[PDB]
Order: sequence, then C-alpha cells, then structure tokens
Amino acid sequence: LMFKTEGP
Amino acid sequence: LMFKTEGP
Amino acid sequence: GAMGSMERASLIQKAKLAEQAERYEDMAAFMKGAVEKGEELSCEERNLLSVAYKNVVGGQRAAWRVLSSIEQKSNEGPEVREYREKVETELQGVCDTVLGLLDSHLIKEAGDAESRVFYLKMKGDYYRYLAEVATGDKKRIIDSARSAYQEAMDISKKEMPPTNPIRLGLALNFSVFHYEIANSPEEAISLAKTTFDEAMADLHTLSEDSYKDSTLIMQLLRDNLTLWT
Amino acid sequence: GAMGSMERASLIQKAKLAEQAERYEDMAAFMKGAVEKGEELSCEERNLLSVAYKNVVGGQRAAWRVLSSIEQKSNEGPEVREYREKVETELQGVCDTVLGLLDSHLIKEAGDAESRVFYLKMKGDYYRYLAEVATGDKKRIIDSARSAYQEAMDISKKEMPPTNPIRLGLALNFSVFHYEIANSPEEAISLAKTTFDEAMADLHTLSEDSYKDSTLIMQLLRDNLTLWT
Ligand SMILES: Cc1ccc(-c2cccc3cc(C(=N)N)sc23)nc1N
Ligand SMILES: Cc1ccc(-c2cccc3cc(C(=N)N)sc23)nc1N
Ligand SMILES: Cc1ccc(-c2cccc3cc(C(=N)N)sc23)nc1N
Ligand SMILES: Cc1ccc(-c2cccc3cc(C(=N)N)sc23)nc1N
Ligand SMILES: [Cl-]
Ligand SMILES: [Cl-]
Ligand SMILES: [Mg+2]
Ligand SMILES: [Mg+2]
Ligand SMILES: [Mg+2]
Ligand SMILES: [Mg+2]
Ligand SMILES: [Mg+2]
Ligand SMILES: [Mg+2]
Repeated sequence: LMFKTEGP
Repeated sequence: LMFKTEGP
Repeated sequence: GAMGSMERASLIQKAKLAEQAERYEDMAAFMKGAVEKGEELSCEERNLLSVAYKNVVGGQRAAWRVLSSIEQKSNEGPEVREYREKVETELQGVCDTVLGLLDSHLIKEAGDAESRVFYLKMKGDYYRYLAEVATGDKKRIIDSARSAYQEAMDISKKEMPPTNPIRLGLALNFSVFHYEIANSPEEAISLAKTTFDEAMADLHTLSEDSYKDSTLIMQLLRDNLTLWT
Repeated sequence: GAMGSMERASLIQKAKLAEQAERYEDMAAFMKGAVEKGEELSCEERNLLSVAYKNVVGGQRAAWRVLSSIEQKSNEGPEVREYREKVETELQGVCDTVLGLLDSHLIKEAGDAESRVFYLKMKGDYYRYLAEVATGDKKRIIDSARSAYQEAMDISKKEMPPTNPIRLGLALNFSVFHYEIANSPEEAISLAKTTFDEAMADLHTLSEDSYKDSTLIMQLLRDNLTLWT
C-alpha cells in the first residue's frame, strides 16, 4: 500500500 | 451520453 | 514488425501481464506482434487482441469527444481544432491498424463461426469508430461497418445459438450502430428486442456459467432499450 | 524539441486541453515544449508541468509495482522480468527528462521562494521515484532526493508561512521519503507531526479559500500519521 503524497 | 456496447 | 524478434508465446504472455498492469498500449503492440506471426488466434488470444485495442481506442474516443465538445462550444484560436485533429488522426491510425490485421489475414483464414463472426464484428466496430469522427466519405465508412456487421449477423444466425455471447455482443453493437451512426433508431430497437427475446427463450439450455455470460450481455441490450423507448 | 515550432502560448493552451481530455502523455509533451522555450514558468504553468508528469509517472509506478509483485511471486520464463525491466526503463527515462528540465534551467533561474521550493520539491520527488526502482546506486539516488528536499525545506521555513500549500506538500512528500525510502520512520512521523501542528497554529490567518487549500493537505499528513502510529 502507498502512503499519501502530494497531488494526483 | 454513450449507449452500452460490448466489452470495456 | 518491431516485435518480430520475440517468440509468439512470449508476446501472448506479455500481453496478459500488460493487461494486469493496465498498460493497454503495450498490450495492443504485443498482440499486434502475435497476430503478425501469421498463425491463427485461439479464443483467448482473440479476446486479448480485442480488449487491448478496445481500451486504446476507447481512451482516444473519450478524448476526441471532450475536444469536439469544446470545439463546438467555441463556435456557436486554432488550438482546439488543431489538437482535436491530432487526436482524431491518432484514433484513425489505430482503427486502420486493427482493420489491417483483420484484412491481412485474420478474416480470410477464419473458417470456424466463432472466429469468423468475432473478427467481422471487430471490423464493424472499427469502421464504426471511424464513422464517429468522419464527415465526407462518412457514407462509405458507414456502409463498410454495416456490411461487416451484416455478414457477421448472417453467419451467427446460421451457426450459433441465440445465447452465444459473441452473437449477443455483435447484435448489441450492431444495434448501437443502427441507432447512433445510421440514424435508424427503429432498426436499433427492433434488433435489440428480437435479440433479447430469442436469447431469453434459449437460456434454459445453458449451464450456470454460460447463463451468467449470456445474461450479462442481455442486460446491456435491456439497458439500451430502456434509454431508447 | 519536437514542439519547437509551436508558440509557447499554444503549448500551454493545448496542455490545458489535454488535461481536460485526460491525455497526460500529451499534456507532459506540451509542457516540456513550453519549458524549452526558455522563459520562466508562472504559478499555473508550474502546476500544469507537475500534474502532467505526476500522472504519466504515476501510471508507470503502478504498472511497475504490479509487475514487480508478479516477478516476486514467481521467485519465492524471463518474460515477467523482461517486461518489468521495460517499464522500469521507461519510468527512469521520464524521471530523467523531468530532472533535466529542472537542471536546464528551471531551478537556476527560480529566484522567488514559491518557484524555487516548487522545483526543488519536484527534484526530490523524481529522485524518489528513481529510488523506488533502484538497487545499486540506490544510495546516491536516495541522497540526491534527500538533498533536494532538504534545500526546499530550508528555504520554505525561512520564506513561507507554515500553511503555504507548497510548503505543506513538500513536507508531506519528504515525510513519505523518510518513511518508505530512507527507512527512517521516526523522522517521517516527527516531520509530519511538527508540520501539521505548526500549520494548525497558523490557520487563523487564512481566508476561507486558503484555509480550504491548506487543510486539504493537512488531512493527508494526518492520514499518514494514522497509518504510521
Ligand atoms: C480459454 C479462454 C480464456 C478466456 C476467454 C475469454 C472469453 C471472453 C472474454 C475474455 C476476456 C479476456 C481478458 N480480458 N483477458 S479472456 C476472455 N476465452 C477463452 N476461450
Ligand atoms: C466472459 C468472460 C470474461 C473473462 C474471461 C476470462 C477467462 C479466463 C481468464 C481471464 C482473465 C481476465 C483478465 N485478466 N482481465 S478475464 C478472463 N472469461 C470469460 N468467459
Ligand atoms: C493562477 C493559478 C492557477 C492555478 C493554480 C494552481 C494551483 C495549485 C494547483 C493547480 C492545479 C492545476 C491544474 N491541474 N491545471 S492549476 C493549479 N495556481 C495559480 N497560481
Ligand atoms: C489547490 C488548487 C487546485 C486547483 C486549482 C485550479 C485553479 C485554477 C484552474 C484550475 C483548473 C484545473 C483543472 N482543469 N483540473 S485545477 C485548477 N487551484 C488551486 N488553488
Ligand atoms: Cl496539436
Ligand atoms: Cl519486454
Ligand atoms: Mg518461434
Ligand atoms: Mg481529420
Ligand atoms: Mg416508431
Ligand atoms: Mg513566440
Ligand atoms: Mg533496470
Ligand atoms: Mg519510536
């Protein structure tokens, strides 16, 4: 799973 | 709007 | 043939991987490579070919419609028109590539009904996508779609049960052709109704798994009929 | 420069159209063309550049992870590895292209904090994407990301309010770098907490519209902290 980063 | 056609 | 140095089996395997990765441009290039090996395609391979190009051209059709809409809004700089033309040209090249595979030489080598109807349906579909963006030889493009669809209908009516998913998907798409392209909404409605009803009356013959496949496409026929009536 | 014959303003207009059409490869090529005109980018233009390449590389990262996972499953034919390498190479070329634009010559000409921090954040991001697929000079790639992010942090802490969305998005991404790339989960947590808290204490200064922009990114910080603790 990927953690939230900026943008789309 | 598009009517249903076969497949994806 | 950029893919001429890769084994047929590796191209197919990589098409399946590209599908899993949602890399549909890659998927189509791999399947084009497989077709160009010159061997006939299996059922699964035909569906891989179709899914790949359906996804590629679907993205182009959606973009073209967005841009065409913007172009129209600003008509009621040359940039919208120019970029719509660019996308339109790329779409036409994809359709031309698919039609070239069908013509050289998938259709002529397809002797079984399941393969021949599948490929003729595809030919109708990709002429239909060309027709959606056409203006001038729109009439000849439309008639090329109609002719391919009709030959597929004639074979499927002689050789396939009315619940056969290829026959059902053919009739669905030919119905939409009639409605949206040929401006024949009554033909579209009649075809969808008659297709649905004959399929309904044949479902009793199907296994639970075939039943699921057929009724899925019948629902699409019903969905359109609901919009059309 | 394939785009060298198109006006800068037309490239920007077409980037905006491509975004509307969800044609992100086109969007990035148009914005690369605009950058290569040699003029500095406005705020909106920087964001167009970033959105375009973020979407392109995001698709490649998702594909690479799908294929890497399959590759690992089959390790616990050469085709999965070969195709993962292909996608990996395409991703690296995109990252290299973005880093080349930043180096030639966006960063050196960026004198304002809002532009210089934006571009240094980007440099950190695209080194981070390279780090995600790296094995050997992974250490040097990681340190290139760290160094770019840190220079951006130092400037943003001196020149921007703690609610500035660029500063917040920088801290968010640098936090993820710490957690996922540099194996420094405690640094990641400390950075996200301190960023959130200093932003919280500055929200009272914002208009309703600025408040919406800042709190949106603060929620992303909170989302990660919830996973990490
Ligand atoms: C042996 C075999 C495997 C699969 C299929 C098949 C049928 C209808 C749709 C579809 C879509 C597929 C895909 N998106 N990969 S495979 C496939 N048919 C066969 N005769
Ligand atoms: C109607 C239908 C749809 C799909 C399939 C199918 C069969 C075997 C493998 C496979 C892999 C798929 C994928 N990776 N998206 S679809 C699919 N079969 C059918 N009869
Ligand atoms: C004048 C101006 C317009 C837009 C933006 C902007 C800011 C943050 C994100 C973002 C994403 C955009 C897009 N997906 N097109 S524009 C944009 N900033 C400005 N200073
Ligand atoms: C935080 C933020 C996000 C987006 C924008 C924005 C502004 C002006 C135009 C425009 C067009 C967009 C699009 N076509 N997807 S986003 C966007 N501004 C912001 N401050
Ligand atoms: Cl163009
Ligand atoms: Cl490959
Ligand atoms: Mg061979
Ligand atoms: Mg044209
Ligand atoms: Mg009537
Ligand atoms: Mg000029
Ligand atoms: Mg490699
Ligand atoms: Mg601890």
